[PDB]
Amino acid sequence: TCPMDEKLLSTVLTTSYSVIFIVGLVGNIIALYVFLGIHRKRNSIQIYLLNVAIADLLLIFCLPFRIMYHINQNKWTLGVILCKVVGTLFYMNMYISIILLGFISLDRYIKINRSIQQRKAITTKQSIYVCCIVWMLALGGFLTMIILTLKKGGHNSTMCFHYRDKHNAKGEAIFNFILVVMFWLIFLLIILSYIKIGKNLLRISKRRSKFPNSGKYATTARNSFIVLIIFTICFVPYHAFRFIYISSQLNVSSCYWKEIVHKTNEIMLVLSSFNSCLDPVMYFLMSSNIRKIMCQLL
Amino acid sequence: SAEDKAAVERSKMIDRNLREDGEKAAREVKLLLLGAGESGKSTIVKQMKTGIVETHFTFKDLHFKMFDVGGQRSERKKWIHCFEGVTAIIFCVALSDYDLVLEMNRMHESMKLFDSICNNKWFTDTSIILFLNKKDLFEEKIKKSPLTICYPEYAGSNTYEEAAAYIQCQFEDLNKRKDTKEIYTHFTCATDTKNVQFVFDAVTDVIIKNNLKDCGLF
Amino acid sequence: VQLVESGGGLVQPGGSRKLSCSASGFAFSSFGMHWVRQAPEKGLEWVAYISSGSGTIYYADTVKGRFTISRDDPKNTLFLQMTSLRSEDTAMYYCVRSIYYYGSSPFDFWGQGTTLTVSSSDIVMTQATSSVPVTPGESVSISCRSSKSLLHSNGNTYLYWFLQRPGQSPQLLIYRMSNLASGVPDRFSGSGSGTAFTLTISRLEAEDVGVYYCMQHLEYPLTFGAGTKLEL
Amino acid sequence: DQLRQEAEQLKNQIRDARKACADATLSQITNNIDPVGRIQMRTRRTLRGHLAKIYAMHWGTDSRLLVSASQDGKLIIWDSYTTNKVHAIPLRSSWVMTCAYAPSGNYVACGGLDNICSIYNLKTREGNVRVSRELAGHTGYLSCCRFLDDNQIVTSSGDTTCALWDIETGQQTTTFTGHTGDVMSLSLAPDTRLFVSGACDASAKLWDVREGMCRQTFTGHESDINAICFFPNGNAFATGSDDATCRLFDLRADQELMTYSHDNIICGITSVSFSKSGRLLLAGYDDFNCNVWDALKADRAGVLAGHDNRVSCLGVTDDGMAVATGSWDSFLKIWN
Amino acid sequence: IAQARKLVEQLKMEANIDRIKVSKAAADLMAYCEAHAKEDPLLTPVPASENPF
Ligand SMILES: CCCCCCCC/C=C\CCCCCCCC(=O)OC[C@@H](COCC)OP(=O)(O)OC[C@H](N)C(=O)O
Repeated sequence: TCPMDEKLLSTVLTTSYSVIFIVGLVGNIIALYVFLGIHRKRNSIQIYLLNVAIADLLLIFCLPFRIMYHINQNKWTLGVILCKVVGTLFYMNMYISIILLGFISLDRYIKINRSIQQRKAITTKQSIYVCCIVWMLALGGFLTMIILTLKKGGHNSTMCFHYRDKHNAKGEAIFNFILVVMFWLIFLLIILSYIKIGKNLLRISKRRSKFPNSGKYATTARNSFIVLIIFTICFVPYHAFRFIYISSQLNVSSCYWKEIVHKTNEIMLVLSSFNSCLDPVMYFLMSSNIRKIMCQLL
Repeated sequence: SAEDKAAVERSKMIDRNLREDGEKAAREVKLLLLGAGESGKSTIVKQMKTGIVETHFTFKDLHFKMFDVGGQRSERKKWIHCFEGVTAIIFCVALSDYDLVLEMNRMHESMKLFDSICNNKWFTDTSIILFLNKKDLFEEKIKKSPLTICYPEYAGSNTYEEAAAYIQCQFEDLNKRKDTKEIYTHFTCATDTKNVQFVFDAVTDVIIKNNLKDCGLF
Repeated sequence: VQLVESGGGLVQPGGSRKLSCSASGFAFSSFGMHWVRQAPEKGLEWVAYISSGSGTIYYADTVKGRFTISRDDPKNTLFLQMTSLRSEDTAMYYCVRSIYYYGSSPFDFWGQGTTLTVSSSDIVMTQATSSVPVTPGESVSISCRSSKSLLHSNGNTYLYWFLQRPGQSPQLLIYRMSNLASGVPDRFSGSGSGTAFTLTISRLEAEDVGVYYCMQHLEYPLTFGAGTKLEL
Repeated sequence: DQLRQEAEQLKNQIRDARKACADATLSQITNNIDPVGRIQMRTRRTLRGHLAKIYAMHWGTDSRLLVSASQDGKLIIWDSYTTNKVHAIPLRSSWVMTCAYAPSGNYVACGGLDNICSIYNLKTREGNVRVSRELAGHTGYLSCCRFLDDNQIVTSSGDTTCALWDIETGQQTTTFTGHTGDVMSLSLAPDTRLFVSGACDASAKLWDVREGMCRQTFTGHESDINAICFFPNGNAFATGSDDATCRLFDLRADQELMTYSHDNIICGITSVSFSKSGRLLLAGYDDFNCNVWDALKADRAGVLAGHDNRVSCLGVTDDGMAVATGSWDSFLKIWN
Repeated sequence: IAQARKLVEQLKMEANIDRIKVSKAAADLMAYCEAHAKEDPLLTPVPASENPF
């Protein structure tokens, strides 16, 4: 081991996550309330956004367990079981949210750009099927890794979340590279969708065949870009460096190189988990009905 | 239980038939035609081509049902809710009856009826396509009849453009739910076949607005 | 209503034929269709069933895997395809309609059928006799018994009574116990319990003679009775 | 003027005579009997398949079959015991606001704003449901078709008049006139000799099916009456209007017996139906729900909690087993 | 001279009616509800053995 100073980073990592905790908890609880409480009827987008609130809600729940390690002594007092649970439950919410956000971007493409009249609101049927498929398959990956590590793996210790190389179990390291590349494919879908949505509503406002309320098209044109950009800043940095991070797990290296590689990764997750608390705010601000209610009550 | 199983299978087949019929009915536009009777709605229904009348027409690969219910001769309060959910309300107002009377002139009656329909409880998210009739007759009539006859607070020349703009603004001002829906005013033409085009543009705008509202982006 | 069959004739054994049933006079697409057969002076024996829209398909135990049941709803025509034919397939084939909902008569109309000749678990119902002489104006009682209790938990017992006059196709008389068919005289009545079933006729006339059959639905396959012939 | 004075004075003496002969209120006698307490009802079955607002329903005579009319131009016959779609009838006009089921179960007549009451024959040799006859002659929107037998049906219409028809011939046999407002509902007596109808003129009138004279009239509502039905014995009836009041009248007392209103209720009543025993009056209200009143204590003993939209129609079976409810949310719920 | 003759004739016909008092009429409904109380499945819950829903 090469344990240099990590006291100052521990404070900022603990504080940043707790800021996400307080924002995310109030963010999802209000968001969860406004998808089942006031919205008796649910559309596919209202279904997909519902699960993102649920999926991310667990991630804020994972925050108090994570911060306990950093702030007390940078040592894990609990058992290896809870360390491997929270450390793997946290990543499930990250990648369930990403795959669900790609599903929101997909329908918004087929509901706006190519849709002629409507889709009869029969997409909510397979919306639940898709969300259930994604949830169950995600749990399949969650339980699979956690048992091939807790039992098959032989290296355990008294610290959690630390930089531990993957030479002992190459399956996780190969799985991460498999898991990273599918994110970029999803990210390509999201950037392809919202760019085309913005471009299509750009030309609609350009024609201006009809004078009344043509200014909403320009607003919705920008909003298609606003939500794309926030997804791009909070997720592209992390998955761009994961290629080098994975490569560092499958080769010999000096400890100084390992530290800065470990040093960045904890900061990158601050950005990656920053989306999960900001996404409820997105729907609060973007939606006309929700924006009015929040503004008029405040 | 074999008979019960066959009954359940027949029920499932019936249900798929209703689902397909609902799919068919969900991709068609519903317009409710309204007016004061003498507002030249007959010219409108002719240009698109007892009890309640349906007019069916396909334009630009879009199927339109228009419901003319002006001949009901009953209180609107008891049957208006049956149209809660139409794509649009096509309102028609004649511009010739600013001075003509049916007591009071017909234009004020049309304004009252438009205010009643627009501010109706059941029509909150339903948009209005407004038509103004008798363009040439109204232009010719004001040459000898000042607009002060109808409106005493008006201040403008007896020209077609100023009077038309004033009438359009007066109809607009009666709307008080300006943030949810809007009034889409148009002046009727004869040989351009543009009333159908304006209706198509307005209903397309309404459809896209509903899609954007559903998607949450708007 | 008119069901007309075609495709019968004389066929060498091991050959192939196709039986067609042309429907004209009712909503064919909403009626399930049965193929039933009657051997020369032996009795009725169910062959096949195809539901509305070909959603459900059922075959008899003695033939499953040798025949093909087909439907052409656009043309209101019913098909039955035959691959292998023994000497036991020699029979008159009847094309029957059947509609299933709460209160329907699911064997209302029987086709005239066509003859097919070839060169040379299950619930069982039995009728006691095979020849009963009687004079018109005398009440006549017929009965048959089954192995299982056809009285379902629903409350209704699935028993069917058909009449076949000499030289004619069967006519549906009773479809549970006491619900008379449409176009049947009131004089017929039926009752029973569980396994024992009786049909009574008051003031019989000369046109009421023929062979009576009792059948159960309750389950597939469908089995008939032996068939009791009245004489005059 | 002379006719106005005569009408006003006649109203004066009949009002005075009816008021002076009032002995005591219904509560004044029935307060002694014990109440019913809390009635728990739960949705045993829920019916799906309509894709628009459900405007009317009617129970079958066997207490197992149903009929439902909805804004999408569909007429469905439900097997309420097993929630199976027995029949689906595509209506010619999609603007239906009432319809009913024949007491013999052979026919269903269903119409609406198109001023036509179409008759449908369910038991056809063809296998499907064909239109029997279209009854024309009403100049206003229709309401409360009600079969008397297989060949005569009484209907109300928005042209201030009700009519008795003859389905064999198709001509309006008898005309019932006198309403000074759109008649919204009518209920047949159990004996099929009399019936009552409530109109938008805030009045209810009792009519004779054979002579067609105005036998009796009832006042007390402030707004248009939208719902009405008979007491099970044929000697009383309850009306419901938009002023959030249900009232029970007696045909022989000729005056209101009891009011069924509370301060919490602000919206009117949409449907009214009675229990078999004549003690439990169910009333489907405009807001979202139905209230189950004690028809003798005027106390709401239970509420049907479903129907996320306005409830439009009620129905209580002949055997009194259950209560089917239909609402603008396109869902039928059976409560038992 | 005959615009409202039918209305006043109906009102006069509405007068000569056999008025039966409320105390004689409320008791009728009370008796009807007492006599048929036992047979209503809604006034008193029915056992699920014979309940078809
Ligand atoms: C169509 C196919 C879809 C497949 C994906 C479905 C959704 C996701 C489901 C399954 C992935 C499970 C593995 C994901 C693991 C990613 C991160 C990772 O490798 O974490 C490893 C754990 C330790 O695991 C036991 C050795 O790291 P932590 O200890 O939590 O953190 C270490 C460090 N702080 C860091 O994260 O770098």
